[PDB]
Amino acid sequence: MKIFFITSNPGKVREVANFLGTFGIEIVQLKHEYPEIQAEKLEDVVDFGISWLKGKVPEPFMIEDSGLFIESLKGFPGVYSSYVYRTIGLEGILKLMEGAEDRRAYFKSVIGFYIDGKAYKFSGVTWGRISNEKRGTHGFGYDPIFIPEGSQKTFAEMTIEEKNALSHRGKALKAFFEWLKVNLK
Amino acid sequence: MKIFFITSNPGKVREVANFLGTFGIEIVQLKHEYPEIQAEKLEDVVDFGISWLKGKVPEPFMIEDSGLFIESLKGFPGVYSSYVYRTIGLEGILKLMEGAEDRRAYFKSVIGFYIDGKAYKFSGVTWGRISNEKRGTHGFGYDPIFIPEGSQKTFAEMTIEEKNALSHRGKALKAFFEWLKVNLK
Ligand SMILES: O=P(O)(O)OP(=O)(O)OP(=O)(O)OC[C@H]1O[C@@H](n2cnc3c(O)ncnc32)[C@H](O)[C@@H]1O
Ligand SMILES: O=P(O)(O)OP(=O)(O)OP(=O)(O)OC[C@H]1O[C@@H](n2cnc3c(O)ncnc32)[C@H](O)[C@@H]1O
Ligand code: NA
Ligand code: NA
Ligand code: NA
Ligand code: NA
Ligand code: NA
Ligand code: NA
Repeated sequence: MKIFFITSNPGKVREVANFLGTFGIEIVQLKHEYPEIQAEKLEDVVDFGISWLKGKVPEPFMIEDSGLFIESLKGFPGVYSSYVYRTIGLEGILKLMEGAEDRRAYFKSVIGFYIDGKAYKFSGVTWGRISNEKRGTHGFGYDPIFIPEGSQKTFAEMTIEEKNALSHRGKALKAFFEWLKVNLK
Repeated sequence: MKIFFITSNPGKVREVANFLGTFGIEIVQLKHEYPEIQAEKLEDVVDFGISWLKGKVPEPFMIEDSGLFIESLKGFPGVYSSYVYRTIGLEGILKLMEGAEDRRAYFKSVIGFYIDGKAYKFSGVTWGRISNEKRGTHGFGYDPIFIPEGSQKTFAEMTIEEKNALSHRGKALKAFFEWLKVNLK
């Protein structure tokens, strides 16, 4: 089937297309700006986005909201991961984490899917830790400073395939695909 | 006249009431949660808030959205000043500004007012610099680390009256009051 991915993030598109493409699903990116509310939960941002987008973009469509939540920073940047990335950057995160030994954090991805007048959500979480310095040139955003649990390499040191197998987005996609198999045969 | 101030911030209420009270205006705080969109401009957050609140709260009513925009941090925390304050706090800002000599920044306040089916906005901006350490116990939020231009004391070292005479909120209120004088006699 064909799904329109409403996003401005090219990295997210590659990861989604790579994952679902292997199952014959066609992903077409569509950069259509939509309202993102300030909220504590990525789920709420997605709900609002879908409600606003319905009737304005082709169907079926999907959107995604994700963030990096750092323990020693009380969850920051979280829902505002994008804004923080564009302002203080990875250097800012590292500066804030200077000297800290508890570098635990988690990435969370929430995918929203809309089809036949109904909305559905899928999520995935991957805990890890913030590295001491930037490492790797693959991926995007915070990938250079995030090491998923059970791995020595940062997301930036992995191929798209390796990242999808361990990331928050990969887990959300797995849940999404399992739902498609039993519902949208 | 009586105005309902839709906010959860007690500091903002004291400052607004103190300012407008001197002109016989009654301010009644009403904690009614309303959607705040993610945006680049405080003005957009206010527009959305008013559009959602109309018909849900008594009239006339006002809301306010403000933030601290730090130059060396590319405007951060800005529109997300509240979230940042609750997570990394003043310590986070100081840590990020460690060693920096260009500590310029500005506070901006945008007040939205709704009456007789129409919305109106008023704003004020006050440039200053981030101090090297926390100073003062008056005010709220970032007051302990913000020194308005032309002053040696941080907002936290001033009385409500002294702060209103120099702050972004005080300027927005001045514009708001001047508008009331010529329109809502
Ligand atoms: O909202 P769209 O249009 O989909 O694209 P976006 O870049 O704005 O994506 P979000 O608003 O949902 O949150 C984006 C931030 O989260 C971070 N992020 C999300 N997933 C990531 C991943 O897999 N690897 C590294 N960083 C990621 C990234 O640094 C971004 O600045
Ligand atoms: O939105 P309401 O319900 O009115 O209350 P709020 O606290 O959430 O206010 P905002 O969302 O508009 O942005 C709040 C942040 O901006 C900062 N701030 C705003 N005005 C300030 C002032 O005059 N002095 C110090 N900090 C201020 C403060 O630290 C807050 O965390
Ligand atoms: Na998003
Ligand atoms: Na977002
Ligand atoms: Na976004
Ligand atoms: Na506000
Ligand atoms: Na706000
Ligand atoms: Na707010």
